[PDB]
Amino acid sequence: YDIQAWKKQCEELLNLIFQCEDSEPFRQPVDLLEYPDYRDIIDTPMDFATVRETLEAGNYESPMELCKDVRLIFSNSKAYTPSKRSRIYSMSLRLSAFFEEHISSVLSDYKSALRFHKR
Ligand SMILES: CCN(CC)c1cc(C)nc2ncnn12
Repeated sequence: YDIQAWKKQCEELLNLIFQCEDSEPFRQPVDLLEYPDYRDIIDTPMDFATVRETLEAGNYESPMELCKDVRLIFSNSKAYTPSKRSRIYSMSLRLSAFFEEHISSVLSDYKSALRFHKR
């Protein structure tokens, strides 16, 4: 019932994601000169370095907020892809499956800890 445990669990998951070759296109903000129209399509850019820095700054209050930002990385990739068969979009689908598989227990444990605190 540790209410704070999610933070280190998210740091460890981000470390695994950074080790994944599939995270390469998502480690830093999208290159705006390589894709000059990016901001015409994407309203809120997001990347894993921004997520890690927000976490390390103490600017996430819960793992749900971190999860919303990570999911935004994947929805931005889906929105920008010209095809569902593209290389970068295909990498995002595998990385999303990996992330969802590992974040599920982090969210469940945090929500359970909060419920115990208010029992
Ligand atoms: C600029 C956005 N990026 C990288 C996240 C791209 C680029 C290309 C070429 N294909 C893509 N398919 C999905 N996202 N995507």
